[PDB]
Amino acid sequence: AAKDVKFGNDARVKMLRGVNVLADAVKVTLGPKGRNVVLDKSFGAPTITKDGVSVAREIELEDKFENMGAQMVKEVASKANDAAGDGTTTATVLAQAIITEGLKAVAAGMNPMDLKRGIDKAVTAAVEELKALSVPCSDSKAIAQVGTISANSDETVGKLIAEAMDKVGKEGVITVEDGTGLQDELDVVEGMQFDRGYLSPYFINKPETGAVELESPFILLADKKISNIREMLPVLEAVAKAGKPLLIIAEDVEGEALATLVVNTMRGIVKVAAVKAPGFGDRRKAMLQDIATLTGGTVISEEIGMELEKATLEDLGQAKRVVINKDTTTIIDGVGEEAAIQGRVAQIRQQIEEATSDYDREKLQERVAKLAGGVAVIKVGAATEVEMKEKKARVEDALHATRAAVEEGVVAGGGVALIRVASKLADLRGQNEDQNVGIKVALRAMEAPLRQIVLNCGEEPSVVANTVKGGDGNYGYNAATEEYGNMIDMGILDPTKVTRSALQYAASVAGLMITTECMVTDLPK
Amino acid sequence: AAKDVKFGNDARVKMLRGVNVLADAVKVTLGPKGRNVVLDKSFGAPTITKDGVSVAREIELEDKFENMGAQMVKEVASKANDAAGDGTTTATVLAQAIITEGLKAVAAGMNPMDLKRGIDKAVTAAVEELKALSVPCSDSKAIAQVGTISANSDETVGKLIAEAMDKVGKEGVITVEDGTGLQDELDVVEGMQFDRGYLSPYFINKPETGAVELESPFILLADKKISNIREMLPVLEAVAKAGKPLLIIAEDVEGEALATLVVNTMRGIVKVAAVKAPGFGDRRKAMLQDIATLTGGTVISEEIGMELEKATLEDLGQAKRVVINKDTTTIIDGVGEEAAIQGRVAQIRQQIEEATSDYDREKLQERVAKLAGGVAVIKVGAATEVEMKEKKARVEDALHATRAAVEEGVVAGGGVALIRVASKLADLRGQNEDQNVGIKVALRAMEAPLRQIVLNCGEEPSVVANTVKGGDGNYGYNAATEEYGNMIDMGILDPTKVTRSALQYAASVAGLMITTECMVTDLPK
Amino acid sequence: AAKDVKFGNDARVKMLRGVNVLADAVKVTLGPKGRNVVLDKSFGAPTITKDGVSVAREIELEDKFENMGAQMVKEVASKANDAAGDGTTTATVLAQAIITEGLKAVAAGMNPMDLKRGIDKAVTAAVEELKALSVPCSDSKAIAQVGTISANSDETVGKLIAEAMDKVGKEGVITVEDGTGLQDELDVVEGMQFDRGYLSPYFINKPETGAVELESPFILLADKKISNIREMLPVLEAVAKAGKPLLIIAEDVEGEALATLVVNTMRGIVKVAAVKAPGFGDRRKAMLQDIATLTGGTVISEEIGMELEKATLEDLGQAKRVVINKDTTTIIDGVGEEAAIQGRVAQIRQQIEEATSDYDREKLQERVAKLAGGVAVIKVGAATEVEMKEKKARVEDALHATRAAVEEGVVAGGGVALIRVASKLADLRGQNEDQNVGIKVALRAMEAPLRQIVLNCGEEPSVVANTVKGGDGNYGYNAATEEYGNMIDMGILDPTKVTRSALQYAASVAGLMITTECMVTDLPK
Repeated sequence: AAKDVKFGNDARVKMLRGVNVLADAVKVTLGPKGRNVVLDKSFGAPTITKDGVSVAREIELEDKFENMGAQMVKEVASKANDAAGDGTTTATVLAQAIITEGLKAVAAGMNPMDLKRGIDKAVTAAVEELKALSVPCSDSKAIAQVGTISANSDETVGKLIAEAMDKVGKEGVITVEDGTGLQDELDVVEGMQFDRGYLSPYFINKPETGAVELESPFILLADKKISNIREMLPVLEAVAKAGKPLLIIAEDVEGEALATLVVNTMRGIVKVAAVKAPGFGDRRKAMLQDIATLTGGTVISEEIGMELEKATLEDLGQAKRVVINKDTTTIIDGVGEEAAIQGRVAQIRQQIEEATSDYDREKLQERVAKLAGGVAVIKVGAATEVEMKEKKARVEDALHATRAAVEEGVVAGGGVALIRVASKLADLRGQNEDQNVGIKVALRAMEAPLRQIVLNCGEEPSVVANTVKGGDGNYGYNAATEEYGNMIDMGILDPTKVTRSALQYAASVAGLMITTECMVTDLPK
Repeated sequence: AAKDVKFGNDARVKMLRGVNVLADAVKVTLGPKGRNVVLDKSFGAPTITKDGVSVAREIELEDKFENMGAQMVKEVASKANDAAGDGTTTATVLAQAIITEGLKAVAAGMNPMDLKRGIDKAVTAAVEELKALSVPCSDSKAIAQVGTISANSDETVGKLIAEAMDKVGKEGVITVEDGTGLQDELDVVEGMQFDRGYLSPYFINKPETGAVELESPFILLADKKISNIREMLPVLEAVAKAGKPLLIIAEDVEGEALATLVVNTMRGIVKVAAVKAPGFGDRRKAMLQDIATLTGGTVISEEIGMELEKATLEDLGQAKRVVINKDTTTIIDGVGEEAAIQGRVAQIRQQIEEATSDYDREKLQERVAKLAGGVAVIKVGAATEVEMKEKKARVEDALHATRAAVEEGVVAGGGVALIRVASKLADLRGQNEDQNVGIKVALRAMEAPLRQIVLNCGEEPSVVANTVKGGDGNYGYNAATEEYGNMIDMGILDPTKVTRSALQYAASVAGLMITTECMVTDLPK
Repeated sequence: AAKDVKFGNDARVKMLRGVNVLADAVKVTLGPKGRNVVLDKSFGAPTITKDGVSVAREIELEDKFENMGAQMVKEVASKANDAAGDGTTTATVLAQAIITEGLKAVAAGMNPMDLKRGIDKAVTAAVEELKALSVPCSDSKAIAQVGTISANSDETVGKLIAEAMDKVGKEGVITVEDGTGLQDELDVVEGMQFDRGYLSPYFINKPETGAVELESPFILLADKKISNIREMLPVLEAVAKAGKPLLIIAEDVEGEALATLVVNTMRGIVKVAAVKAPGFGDRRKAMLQDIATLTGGTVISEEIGMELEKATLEDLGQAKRVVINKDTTTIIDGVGEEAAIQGRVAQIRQQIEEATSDYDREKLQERVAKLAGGVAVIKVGAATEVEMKEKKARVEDALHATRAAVEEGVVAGGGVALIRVASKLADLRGQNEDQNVGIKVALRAMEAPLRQIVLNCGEEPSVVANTVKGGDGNYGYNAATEEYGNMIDMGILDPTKVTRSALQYAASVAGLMITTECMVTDLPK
């Protein structure tokens, strides 16, 4: 259709206004004295939340240009939460800060490209300074402390996570499930996890987590692409009876076929969910088999001349529970016989011997680790269905936090790590004055989080920022107690990874917007 | 319906405004310091791109006359990218330049026809001057260098392309595919390629490339036109089962029949794609047979009295992969027996002997070259599905660039070749003063690309243009390093063919618009 | 009345717009390729002029805030012309440049006060650099060259001015008058000149020069302030008859009395003009007497008990011609007896002996220099009343130019001195970044004059500016011949004083505007 095209300054102010609505809406929730945001609902009572992510999801503006602005930072900011399980709100306020000043410099006639180079240079320096400030979290004692802090001071959760990582390693698969009732349970079972999300939402039956959860599902492994859903009918009908959900793991499930699955499972007849097979090329055919052996299923490939129409329930794999993400699938408690699974592991370990390469070797180790490592299952305690669901949430979060802390350590939270890191780059310079401004723009932005946190407390940002900068190390401002001291000792910290991702992702979208000269959108007509 | 008819000056200003929106939106991306353009989407997050072609595709104006202006240059500009795999954006800014000044001359009362003659004379002169400036790219050493520069300094790609051309000649068929995983692979298989694109989009299952890609497809060769899709049913049902895609190569597939194919393959039942048989007349019946032998299929012609209803899967040809373009079809790895294929080649080679003509001789050689030459298949390396897809893209582009460089050489990029070439035509004259103005209009326009590139860098076009014109040879301005020197040595160049096509195509649509006196479009009602 | 009060940014944009109308209207006349500006008249034919000063005088804007903007630079810019007889237009374009960028920096959030300090620092540096660049003009050979260049290459004028300065010194009083017909005449007569302008316009009878010119006037010297014009009547009636103009030199002439004088001389009855007595305190009573002796008049002071009512024509002084300026009064050819005048000089020279101070000594020398020095009278040649009036104008201008050149030398005109001077201050720095921006703002502005001159020629400013900056010394661009070379040798120069004043006055009003936060004006109601 006819488009409305905006340029330079007009385009920029629109974007600015868009992110201002987004950021302004979200940042009110930042910090321990964060405010409530009321999100309306089509039917029922409004939602009252302090969850910056929930607010961000609801933001859509009427002005198409302003909306594009909001949707852009809204998008990369979410990339942060995906990478470290936290930081979107931070990334959002950081973005507003860089963009606001960056755009001012542009309007003042400064070179957009040089401004961007400066911001980027400052960010790289800052990330290094961040690694230096970072404190390790390698032993279970630390792992537990961090988990406890994440679970809102619940030593139980901290303990659980530490025990779980002790069982499968701090890089091992760990899942959480509702408990059988009062008292937690930690079990390691035959399972696996690969990087492939649902082939479309709709399959999502747990919107709170935006996840697909199947119970006692069959598993169809097909080494091919599915176009004509007719091929499936005979098998789907079989799965229809037996009343069990079905997970389709194919090379791919195309539009129409996928549409059929969504519609039909949505009508109660047959519950299905599909995801692409892990990896590509040859390591794909191999992994598809691993899952088969792990779940006791039979891979159905055209090469050998097998057909889907002739596939029976006996060809299907099986597991007690599968969980599908926006980009992850995890199979829990596969039926596969330990004899076959363990034997399969043996075959792969010889491959590693006969391995005439390091790459081919690393890939084989990855597979055994999956097949042999299993899956740690944390079953959250209870005493009333409500508390049980609430604790399960804290555990899930504490888990993501701990996982990140184990990868890159921790740093002073409350936004002081960022302001501390910037205070050290006071002499960072670029190749020209525009680049210098860019650097100052970024460093100045790194104070946004703290300042916002302080503003929410009803205090004076300039003063607290001034004082935190005055000290060094992990000396900061505890927004909760409204007292200064060592942020780590006071137990106020963020995984170095979350702060890093928030900053890099913010700096990314900000740099893109600052170097945008034209916007195209449909005419409001 | 009732039309709105505009004339002379009114019609012209409308067109000018239309191309100004187009060009202005697209040219911001030009050069190494090109800016981002944000393209909105109906669902999801906006697209942020620096790809002039992507932006152009989205441009459609509300004012019908202004829109016709945009669609016109938008159309011939794309012809450039088709001819040399690059240059649309350049063509677009060149068109804005010629049109803007050309229209000024017209409003000043100058003769449109003489202005056009002058522009054309200047362009012809410029293209010759361009050939002179051109440096050859005939040996694999050069082929590799160019490919490397196109792949963004990836010697790997350069090497691959050079090896591929060494295998099938620099005028041979070369295709790229996803690899089996880490490490590239170059294979020559039985294949062929003819000049016939898809019989309609929709078949397109790879919009990124606007191509049709079928895997392990059957191939129906029918020496006739298909009207009643009923004739097909028996065969389509057969292809329906077996679950394999089908490529229809007929004399033509008419409206309704074609419609049916699109609808049904879009519903998952049977994947089809059709294209016209190569060539016309008698050399058509021959080529249709070559494909048959190459793919082990049987041509179905009415002449011999064969019927489509009685055609079985066994009559169908077969290949591992076929790729259809906007105007090209390439068959990869045909099943045809080497005994039959090679024997077929023998028959055609005797034809060349018994050839009582040069034309008839050239046509026969073309056929054997296709049948005997095969197809070089480059399988892009890997290590993660993402990097693999990204490298595959660079290879595909590098390939188009190298192919063009092999045909006509290279010249100083960054827009300096054009400005250099124009600096030499300072004395070019026409038959009258109007024609002289036309010549100056074109020469002046040839500076648009460089000037724009410089403007995007935040520098002064007048000065850089002035300096580049002051020197000679391939002395220019490296927009990346923002330093002067030899453009070729600094490795900043464009295939002479891309610069030539960009200019000729721009000059074409510009000449047409300058000589337009009336515009007709539907009433906005 | 009720006021309309504007603040910060709103106030600033208004001012900017106001000076933009002013500067934009005036700068089109700058340089040898200056354009014409058409100024309308209430009755008659429009005025077509290339005189930046004439255009400036006519500029008054409808929007009160925008108007205040224009009136401010319009005001200090004229101060330049007053100080060096030239430079208002330059000062105006310089002001637009500094203000435009200065305001941008402010909107970008930079400190107005620091920006102002930087501009000022750069200007001080630039004025010193200007003195260095300056070439002396001390001997009559130079004096003549400069005058010739100012008179538009008329060696005659140059010769005249040189002869005149040789007669009374280069710091002596020189006046120009219409000639007796063909062939110039240079004569030195008894006369004097002091720093006191007309007590109000209206007296002005030569608007072209904004001057008051009386022929064979009487001169009333009254050492008192005149309130009741009644005191005058007896004397005015006496001057009424005799039909001679009258110059009133009193301590002051108050409103009503002054009003009466304007009205009555405007009705044809008695021509009068009044100005304040020179100096103040005691040196005032002395100087008043000098004028008396020089003009053969009697000072009328109340101290001695004299009354104005009892003053007769015999008490009045007399001279052949007096010329009154906006702030200068010069008496030409006083009737005073040489015996009395020369004797008076003797008395003052003994004062210098008995002088017990350097100050008191300097003041006494000043007086004798006036009394003893006399006044050089240049009577412009002729051959037709028209040419005579036109030459008289060139002489008057050439005179002002030469006078200034004799005081501070000359520098490369065509705007190159300013751009040259700035090219040397590339490393000038302040105390903080804001101050540095200020310095760059000023240096950048110093290019405005040249750039504008080049733009009027239809050339590319960026290029010519780039080239002039590339060289050194007085190497510049001759806008007339449109060729580079030594500006002084090519005879294109400006008195160092004019360039200095233009820059300092521009920088002054610009600094004031940049540091303005509130504007108050009457409501348009």
